[PDB]
Amino acid sequence: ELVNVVDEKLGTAYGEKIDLNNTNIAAFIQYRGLYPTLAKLIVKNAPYESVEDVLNIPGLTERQKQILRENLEHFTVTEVETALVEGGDRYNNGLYK
Amino acid sequence: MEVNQLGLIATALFVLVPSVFLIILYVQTESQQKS
Amino acid sequence: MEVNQLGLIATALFVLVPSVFLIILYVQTESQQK
Amino acid sequence: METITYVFIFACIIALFFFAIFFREPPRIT
Amino acid sequence: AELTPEVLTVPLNSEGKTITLTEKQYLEGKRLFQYACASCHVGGITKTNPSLDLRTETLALATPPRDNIEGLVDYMKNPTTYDGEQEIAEVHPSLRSADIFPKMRNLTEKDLVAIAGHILVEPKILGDKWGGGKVYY
Amino acid sequence: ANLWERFCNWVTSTDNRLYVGWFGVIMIPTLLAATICFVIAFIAAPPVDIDGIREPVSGSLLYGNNIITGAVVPSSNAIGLHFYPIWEAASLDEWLYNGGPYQLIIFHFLLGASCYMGRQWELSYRLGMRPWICVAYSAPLASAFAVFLIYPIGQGSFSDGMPLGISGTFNFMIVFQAEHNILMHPFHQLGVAGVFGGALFCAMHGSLVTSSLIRETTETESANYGYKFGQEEETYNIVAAHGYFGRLIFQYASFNNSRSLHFFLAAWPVVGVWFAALGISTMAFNLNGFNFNHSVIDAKGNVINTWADIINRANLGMEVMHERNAHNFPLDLA
Amino acid sequence: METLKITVYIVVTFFVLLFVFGFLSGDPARNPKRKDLE
Amino acid sequence: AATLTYDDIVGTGLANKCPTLDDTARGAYPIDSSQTYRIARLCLQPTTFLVKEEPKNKRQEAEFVPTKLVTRETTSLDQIQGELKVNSDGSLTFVEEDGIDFQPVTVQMAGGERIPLLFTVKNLVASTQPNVTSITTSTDFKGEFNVPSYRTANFLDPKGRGLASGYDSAIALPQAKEEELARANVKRFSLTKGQISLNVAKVDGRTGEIAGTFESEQLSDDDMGAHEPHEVKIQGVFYASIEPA
Amino acid sequence: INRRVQASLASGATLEEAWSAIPEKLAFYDYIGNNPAKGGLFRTGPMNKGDGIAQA
Amino acid sequence: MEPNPNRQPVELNRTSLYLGLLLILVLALLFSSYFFN
Ligand code: CLA
Ligand code: CLA
Ligand code: CLA
Ligand SMILES: CC(C)=CCC/C(C)=C/CC/C(C)=C/CC/C(C)=C/CC/C(C)=C/CC/C(C)=C/CC/C(C)=C/CC/C(C)=C/CC/C(C)=C/CC1=CC(=O)C(C)=C(C)C1=O
Ligand SMILES: CCCCCCCCCCCCCCCC(=O)OC[C@H](CO[C@@H]1O[C@H](CS(=O)(=O)O)[C@@H](O)[C@H](O)[C@H]1O)OC(=O)CCCCCCCCCCCCCCC
Ligand SMILES: CCCCCCCCCCCCCCCC(=O)OC[C@H](COP(=O)(O)OC[C@@H](O)CO)OC(=O)CCCCCCCCCCCCCCC
Ligand code: HEC
Ligand SMILES: CCCCCCCCCCCCO[C@@H]1O[C@H](CO)[C@@H](O[C@H]2O[C@H](CO)[C@@H](O)[C@H](O)[C@H]2O)[C@H](O)[C@H]1O
Ligand SMILES: CCCCCCCCCCCCO[C@@H]1O[C@H](CO)[C@@H](O[C@H]2O[C@H](CO)[C@@H](O)[C@H](O)[C@H]2O)[C@H](O)[C@H]1O
Ligand SMILES: CCCCCCCS[C@@H]1O[C@H](CO)[C@@H](O)[C@H](O)[C@H]1O
Ligand SMILES: CCCCCCCS[C@@H]1O[C@H](CO)[C@@H](O)[C@H](O)[C@H]1O
Ligand code: OEX
Ligand SMILES: [Ca+2]
Ligand SMILES: [Cl-]
Ligand SMILES: [Cl-]
Ligand SMILES: [Cl-]
Repeated sequence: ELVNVVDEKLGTAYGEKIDLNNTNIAAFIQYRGLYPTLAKLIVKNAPYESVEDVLNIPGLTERQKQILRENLEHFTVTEVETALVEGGDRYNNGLYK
Repeated sequence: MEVNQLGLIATALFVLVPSVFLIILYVQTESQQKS
Repeated sequence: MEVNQLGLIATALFVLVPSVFLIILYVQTESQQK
Repeated sequence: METITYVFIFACIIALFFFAIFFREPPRIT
Repeated sequence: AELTPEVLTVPLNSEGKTITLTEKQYLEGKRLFQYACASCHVGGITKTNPSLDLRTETLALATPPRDNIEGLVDYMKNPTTYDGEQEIAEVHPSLRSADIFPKMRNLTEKDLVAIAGHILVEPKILGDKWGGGKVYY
Repeated sequence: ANLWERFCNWVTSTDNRLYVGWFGVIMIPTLLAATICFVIAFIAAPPVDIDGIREPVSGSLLYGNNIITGAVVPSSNAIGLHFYPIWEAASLDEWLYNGGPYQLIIFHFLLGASCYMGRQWELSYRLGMRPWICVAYSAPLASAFAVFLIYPIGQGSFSDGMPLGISGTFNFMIVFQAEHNILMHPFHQLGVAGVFGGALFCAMHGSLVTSSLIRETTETESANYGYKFGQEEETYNIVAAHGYFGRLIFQYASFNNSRSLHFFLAAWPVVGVWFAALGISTMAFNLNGFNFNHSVIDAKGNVINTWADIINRANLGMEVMHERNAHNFPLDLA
Repeated sequence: METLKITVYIVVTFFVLLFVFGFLSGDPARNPKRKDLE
Repeated sequence: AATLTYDDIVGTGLANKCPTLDDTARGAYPIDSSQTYRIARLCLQPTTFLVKEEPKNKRQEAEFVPTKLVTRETTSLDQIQGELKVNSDGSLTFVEEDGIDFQPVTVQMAGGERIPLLFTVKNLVASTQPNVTSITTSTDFKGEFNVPSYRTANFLDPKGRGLASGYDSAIALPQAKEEELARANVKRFSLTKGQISLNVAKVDGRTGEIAGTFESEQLSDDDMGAHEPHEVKIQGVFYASIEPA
Repeated sequence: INRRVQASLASGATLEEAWSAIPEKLAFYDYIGNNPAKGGLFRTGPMNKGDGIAQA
Repeated sequence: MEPNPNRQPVELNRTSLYLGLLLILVLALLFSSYFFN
C-alpha cells in the first residue's frame, strides 16, 4: 500500500510549524532572530525528542536561549523523514524564488 | 474473436500483389500497337 | 508498445495503392509504340 | 512491425534515389 | 492612479515617524538602486541568496528592523545578517566597505536616503511583484 | 601519362556521372561515414545521457521511437566541448551511453557539407560557368554550422547542439526561445522575411512564367511538351508576364530584366537566411532578442502589460520546465 | 581502440594528402578556356 | 620526487585513482590507546562492479557477473575523513563523518541492461578485530553503511512525476484507472544497508598511511520504487591516512 | 533420467536428493511440448507462443 | 549502348487476366480463414 511520505507529512504538525527534525533551513526566516545563526545550530543538532530539547544545544548565549524560548510555539518535532533530510536538502531543497 | 492479428494484412497482400502484377501486364498489353 | 493495430495495413495500402496506380500507368506508357 | 515498416519505407526511398539518378530518362538536346 | 505624496510617505524610524519623499527623491532612488544594487536585487529579490528578499514584511522581521529609512540607511553603512549577529561589510556593499565595493565610494548620505525610500516605496506600487521573482513577472 | 596524372584526370573529369573533384575526395568518405552512422544510430542506438545527469534519453526506433520522436541524441553535458572520438571511450557501450554517435555524425557532416560547397565552385569552374551557386549554398550551410557547432561553442557543450531528429529539433527551438527570445530578435525576423518571401517569390515566379508560356501544344497534352531541352528560343513571353505584373501592382514595381529578376530571386532568401544563421550564431554568445519586459508603466508605476509581457510568460513556462532535473542553482547561465 | 585510432589517422592523412597534392597539381589549368594562368 | 600538480594530472585519469604505497611498505603503525585518532583521508577506487544475476524460479545459486562501466572515470570515493576510535577491547572503529562519499555509477550487463547504483560508504561504521595494538598487514575493517535512494526527493520522471515535487498522476491518461499505475505514480525513497570489508595490504608505520583491497555489497537503484533493485558487489583498492587528532 | 536417479538412490541419495540432481535441461527435453511433431500448419510463431515461456 | 537484341514484349490477354484474378481471389477466399486462424 503505497504512500507519498511528503504529502503524508503535510497532514502532521510538519504542515503547521517549523519541524526541527525535518523542515528546510529557509523556514527559520519567518520569525525574528532565528536565521542564520540559530537556524544553523538547530539543523546541525537535530533530531530532537521534544521541542524544548532545542534549549540544550551547547554554547548558546543567554540571548539565544530567550529567542528560542519565545519561538517554541512556532516549532514542532516529528519523526525524521529520510526523504526530507537526505541530499543535504535541509540546507538547500532546490527551491529559490 | 481472437484471430491472428497479421491475418488482415496477409490476406490483403496475398490478393493485391499478384492481382496488381496481372493488371499491370494486361493494361500494357492493351496499350501496345494493333495490326 | 501499444500501437494502433490498423496502422500496419493503413500504411501498407497508403503506399501500395497509389504506387501501383503509377506503375500501371508507367509500364503501359512504355509499351506504347515509339 | 512499426520499426520494420519505417525502415522498409526509408529503404524504398533510398532505392528510388538510385533509380532516379542512375536509371533516369536521359535528357536529350534538339 | 498616481504617484501621490501618500504613496511616497514611508516610515522614517521604528517609533511611528514618517517622511514624505519628493518625486525627485523617488526618481533618484530608482536610479541609485539600479546603479549600486540591482545587479543582485533586481525587482526586490536577492540573486546571490534568494531566501532573503526586500519585501517590507521581511525587512520588518530583520534584526535590527530594516523596514524604515533609518534601518536601511544603517544597513548600507554596516550590513548585518538577518539576525543582526554578523557584520557582513566584507561581502556586501556598504559605505564601510567602499574600498572593496567602489560603486559605494560616491554615494552620499542623501543618496542612501533615496535608495532606502525606493526600497520602501516600490512594493507600495508593485505589490507582490516586489520580491516576488519570476512567478509574478 | 603516369599514375598520379591519370588519377588527377579522373578525379577532375567532367565526364563522370557524378563529379568527384578534390573537394569530393574529402566529401565522399566523410558523408558516407556520417550517413552510415546516422542510419544505424537512428535505428538501433541505446539511450543517451544528453544532460550528463545519468538520465538517458531514447532516440532510436528499436528503443521505442517512431520517425517523429526519433533522433540521434546529442553528446553528454559531462563531455561539454571535449572531443569524444570512438577511441577515447573504454568501449562502444560507453561511447553509446555518452552520445558518441552525435559527434561522429555532426563532425563528418559539417566537413562533408563544406566540401559539397567547395565542389559546387569546382564543377562550375570545370564547366566554364560563373562561380556563385556555392555562395547561395552558404546560406543553409551556415545555418547548419550555427546549430551544430557555433551554438555549442558559445554555450560550452555539444549537449546544446540541435538533436538529429524531428522532435529533437522542436525541443531545440522551444528551449532557444526560452533562453534567447529568438522571436524578438531582428535577425530571426529577417530570416522569416527571407523564407516567407522566398516562398512568396517562388510561387510568384512560377505562376508568372507558367502564365505566359507560349502555345506549342494541344488541349490533350501537357503544356510541358511545348518546351524541348536545349532549345534556343525562350519558352514564355517575359513581355506579357511583365505586362501582367506591372499592371497588378504598377509598372516600375515589376522586373522587365530577367537577369535582375533571377538575381533578386537568389538574393532575397540567401541574404535572409544568412541573417537567420547569424541570429543563431550571435545568440550563441547570448546577445538576445529585444526585451521589453515591463517597458510600459503607468503614472503610479503599475506595470501595464503588452504583448511582449505575454510572450514573456510563455517563455517562463519553457524555462522553468526544461531539463527539469539538471539545474541546482537559480540562474540558467548557459 | 589504439588500433582504430591509428587506422583512422592513416585514413585521414591519406585523404588530406590527396586533397592538397591534387589542388597543387595544375588546378588553374583544369578549365575549358585559358589554361596558361601561371 | 614528482610531487604532481593539477596541470600534470588533468585529463590523465590519475584523479580517479587512490594513492598507492610501494612494496617496501609492510610495517606496523602503533596505536596508543590513550591517544585519539582520525582518518584524515580515506579513498576507495573501485576496479570491478559485479551484479547478481536474477535467476528463474529454479532457486539456483545466482552468481555475481561482470559488467562494463559506462560512466567513465567518475567512480571513486575520496577525501573522506572521520574519527578512529580505540575501543575498550583494543579494536578500532572508524566512524565516517564527511567527504566525497558517494558516486552514481552505471554499469552495463551482457545484453545491454543498464544498472545504475549509488556507490557509497555514507555513514560508514567499520571495526577491526580486538587487541589491535598496531595497524599491520593483518588488520582488517568490516562494517556497515547507509544506501539512500539513488535519486533524491525532487527528482522528476519523464512525465513530470516526483516525490517532493511533480505531478501525482499520469496526466497524459486523464481517464485511465489509477490502480495499475500506482507504483509508477507514487514515488518512494529507499534507504537500505550495505556491507564492506577493507583488507590492509600495506602499512607505512612512519607516516600512518595504509593501503589495501576492499569488497563492498549493496543494492542498486530502484527508480524511486518503480522496480526491484539488483545486488551489487564492488571490489577495488583503498588508501587511508591515519593521524593522531 | 531414470538411470541417473537409480544410480543416485543406489549411492544412498534420498528420493528428494536423487530427483533434485536431475538437471532442469534434461527434464525439459522429456516434455512433449518440445516434441516437433505436436504442432500445426497455421499455428504460427515460436513454441513460447503456445505453452508459454518455460520458467522452471 | 547499342540495344539488347534479346528483348521481347510480354502479353497478358483479357481472358488470362480474368482467369488469373479468379485464381487469386479464390485462393484468398480459401486461405484467408487459416491466415486469421
Ligand atoms: C576524407 C576522409 C575523412 C576525413 C577528413 C575524416 C575526419 C574525421 N573522422 Mg573519419 N573516417 C573516414 C574518413 C574520414 N574521416 C573513413 C573512411 C572511416 C572508416 C575507417 C572513418 C572512421 C572514423 C571513426 C570511427 C572516427 C572518425 C573520426 C573523424 C574525426 C577525427 C579525425 C582525426 O582525429 O584525425 C586527425 C588527423 C590529423 C590531424 C592528421 C592530418 C595530417 C595532415 C597532413 C596535416 C594537415 C592538418 C590541417 C589542420 C588540415 C587542414 C588542411 C587544409 C589547409 C586543406 C574527423 C571528423 C572520429 C570522430 O568522428 O570523432 C568525434 C572517430 O571516432 N572517423
Ligand atoms: C511561422 C513561424 C516561423 C517561421 C516562418 C520560422 C522560420 C525560421 N526559423 Mg524559427 N521559430 C519559430 C517560428 C518560425 N520560425 C518559433 C515559434 C520558435 C520558438 C519555438 C522558433 C525558433 C527557431 C530556432 C531556435 C531556429 C529557428 C530557425 C528558423 C529558420 C529555419 C530554416 C532554416 O534554418 O533554413 C536554413 C537551412 C538549413 C538549416 C538546412 C541545412 C541543410 C544542410 C546544409 C544540408 C542537409 C542535407 C540533408 C541531411 C540530406 C538531404 C537529402 C538528400 C541529399 C537525399 C527559419 C528562418 C533556425 C535558424 O535560423 O537557423 C539558422 C533556428 O535555428 N527558429
Ligand atoms: C525455409 C523457409 C523458412 C522456414 C522453415 C522458416 C521458419 C520459421 N520462421 Mg521464418 N522466414 C522465412 C523463411 C522460413 N522461416 C522467410 C522467407 C521470411 C521473410 C517473409 C521469414 C520471416 C519470418 C518472420 C517475420 C518470423 C519467422 C518465424 C519463423 C518460425 C515460425 C514459422 C511459422 O510460423 O510458419 C508458419 C507457416 C505457414 C503458415 C505456412 C504458409 C503456407 C503458405 C501460405 C502456402 C501457400 C499456398 C499457395 C498460395 C498455393 C498455390 C496454389 C497454386 C499453385 C495453384 C520458424 C522457425 C517467426 C519467429 O518465431 O521468429 C522469431 C517470425 O516471427 N520467419
Ligand atoms: C467604394 C469606393 C469608395 C470605391 C472607389 C474605388 C476606386 C475606383 C478607387 C480608385 C482610387 C484609388 C486607387 C484609391 C487607392 C486607395 C489605396 C491606396 C488602396 C490600396 C492600399 C494597399 C494596402 C495596397 C497594397 C498593395 C501592396 C503593398 C502591394 C505590394 C507591393 C510590393 C512590395 C510588391 C512586391 C514588389 C517586388 C519586389 C516584386 C518582385 C517579386 C516577383 C514578383 C518576382 C517574380 C517576377 C516579377 C516579374 O516582374 C516578371 C516579369 C516575372 C516573370 C517574375 O517572375
Ligand atoms: C567493402 C566496402 C564497403 C563500403 C561500401 C561503400 C561503397 C563502395 C562500393 C564500391 C563500388 C562502387 C560503385 C559506385 C556506383 C557509381 O557511382 O557509378 C557511377 C559512375 C560510373 O563510374 C565510372 O566507371 C567507368 C567504368 S564502368 O562504367 O564502371 O565500366 C569508368 O570508366 C569511369 O571513369 C567511372 O567514373 O561513377 C561515378 O560517377 C564517379 C563516382 C561517384 C561516387 C559517388 C559517391 C557519392 C556518395 C555521397 C554521399 C551520399 C550518401 C548517401 C545518401 C544518399
Ligand atoms: C515474395 C514475392 C512475391 C511476388 C508475387 C507475384 C506472383 C504473381 C503470381 C501470378 C499468378 C497468375 C496466374 C495467371 C493465370 C493465367 O494467365 O491463365 C491463362 C494462361 C493462358 O496462357 P496462354 O499460353 O494462352 O498465353 C496467353 C498470355 O496472354 C498469358 O500471359 O495460362 C496459364 O497461365 C497457365 C496456368 C493456368 C492457371 C489457370 C487456373 C485458373 C482456374 C481458376 C481456379 C480458381 C477456381 C477454382 C474453383 C474450385
Ligand atoms: C550582490 C553582490 C549584492 C549587491 C550588489 C547588494 N546586495 Fe543587498 N544583499 C545581498 C545578499 C546576499 C543579502 C543577504 C545577506 C545575508 O547574509 O543576510 C543582501 C541583503 C540585503 C538586505 C537585507 C534584506 C532583508 O533583511 O530582508 C538589504 C536591505 C540589502 N541587501 C540592501 C542592498 C542595497 C540597498 C544595495 C545597494 C546599495 C545592495 N543591497 C547591494 C547581495 C547584494
Ligand atoms: C609548412 C609545410 C612546408 C612545405 C614546404 C614545401 C612546399 C610544398 C611543395 C609542393 C610541391 C608540389 O609540386 C607540384 O606537384 C605536382 C604533382 O606532380 C605537379 O604535377 C602536376 O603538374 C601539372 C601542372 O600544370 C598537372 O597538369 C599534372 O597533373 C601534375 O602531375 C605540379 O605541377 C607541381 O607544381
Ligand atoms: C506490388 C507488386 C508490383 C509488381 C510489379 C510488376 C512489374 C512488372 C513490369 C512489367 C514490364 C513490362 O515491360 C514493358 O514491356 C513492353 C512490351 O511488353 C516494352 O515495350 C516494347 O514493346 C511494345 C510492344 O511491341 C512496343 O509497342 C513498345 O514501343 C516497346 O518498348 C516496354 O518498353 C517495357 O516497359
Ligand atoms: C585584527 C585584524 C584587524 C583587521 C581590520 C578589520 C577590518 S578588515 C576589512 O573589512 C572591511 C569592511 O569592514 C573592508 O573594507 C576591508 O577591505 C577588509 O580588509
Ligand atoms: C550491423 C548490426 C548493427 C546493430 C548492432 C546492434 C547492437 S548489438 C545488440 O545489442 C543489444 C543491446 O546491448 C542486445 O540486447 C542485442 O542482443 C544485440 O544484438
Ligand atoms: O542543457 Mn540544454 O539548455 Ca542551454 O541553458 Mn542551461 O544548459 Mn541546459 O539549461 Mn537551459
Ligand atoms: Ca592483509
Ligand atoms: Cl517568502
Ligand atoms: Cl527540455
Ligand atoms: Cl546548475
